[PDB]
This record gives sequence, C-alpha cells and structure tokens, in this order.
Amino acid sequence: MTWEEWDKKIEEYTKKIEELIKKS
Amino acid sequence: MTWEEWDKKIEEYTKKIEELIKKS
Amino acid sequence: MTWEEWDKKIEEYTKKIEELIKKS
Amino acid sequence: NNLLRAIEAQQHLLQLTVWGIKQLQARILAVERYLKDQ
Amino acid sequence: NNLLRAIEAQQHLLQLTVWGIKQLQARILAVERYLKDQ
Amino acid sequence: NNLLRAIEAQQHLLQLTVWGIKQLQARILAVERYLKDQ
Repeated sequence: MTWEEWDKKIEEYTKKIEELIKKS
Repeated sequence: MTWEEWDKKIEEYTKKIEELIKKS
Repeated sequence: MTWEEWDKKIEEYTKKIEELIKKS
Repeated sequence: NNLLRAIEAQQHLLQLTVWGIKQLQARILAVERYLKDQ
Repeated sequence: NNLLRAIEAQQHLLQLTVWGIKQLQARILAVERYLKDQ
Repeated sequence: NNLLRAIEAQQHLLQLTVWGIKQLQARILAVERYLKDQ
C-alpha cells in the first residue's frame, strides 16, 4: 500500500465512522 | 497544532475515555 | 518497552478485539 | 449512551494519531531527501 | 448494532495507524543506521 | 458488555499507538538536530 492509498482509506473510514456515530 | 498541544489533547481524551469506560 | 514487545502487544489486542467483535 | 460517548472520544483520539503520523511521515521524507541530495 | 459497526470501522482505522507507525519506525531506523555508518 | 470489552481493548490498542508515535517523534527530532548540528 502507498501513502496515497493510506490517506484515502483513512478518510473513507473516518467518514463511515462519523455517519455511524450520528445514526446511533 | 504543536506537539505540546498534541500531548495535552491526547491526555484530555484519554482521561475522558477512561471515565466513560467506568460509567458504562 | 521494545518494538518487539510492542509488535506482540499489538497483535494480542488485535486478536482479542476481533473475538469481541464476533461475540457481539 | 456513555458507550457512544466513549466511541466518540476514541474517534477524537484516533484523529490525533493520524495527525501525528502524517507529521512524522512528511518529516522523515524530508530527511531522506536531504540525505539523498547531499 | 450501528454501534458495533462504528467499533469495526474504528478497528480498521487503528490497523491503518499501526501500518503507518511500522513503516515510519523502519524508515527512521534505516536513516539512523545510515548516519551511524557514515 | 462484550461491546464494552471491545472498546477497552481498542483503548489499549490506541495507547500503544500513542507510545509508538512519541518514540518516533523524539527519534526523528534527534536526527533533524544531528543533521543541523553537522
């Protein structure tokens, strides 16, 4: 994996988590 | 943000989490 | 703590978490 | 509830570690480049 | 439920920070060794 | 319950990443200073 793919995976999962926090 | 502000934010949230873990 | 002890503690807790996620 | 508050505070913790990790990667990269340039 | 999904996504986040931290430690170690060897 | 145990184990995981990140920052800082001093 690269740091560009890392940066993106981080953002993807940060977004998911933030929506799961509102849903809950 | 600096590493001094980082160190402190880390500790602040570590403390909060530990109290939320006991409360639960 | 060393990086060898770190690597192992990481794996230990990753395993625990993954079993707690299935149990739940 | 308190459980949700835990998870939120853990999320703040994580975002702080992400911040530190990006700082460190840029800094280590700048050093590698410096040594290469030298 | 959504709560469990949060925790799973947080776990994925964590594993990503672990990955970055191991990358950085190997890289900083290689630089320290280079300077020592020089 | 198991959910709380997950969160606790995640908290231990996080504290380990914080430890690594502080190790790496001190080490990268010591290298930057070394290069500056040289």
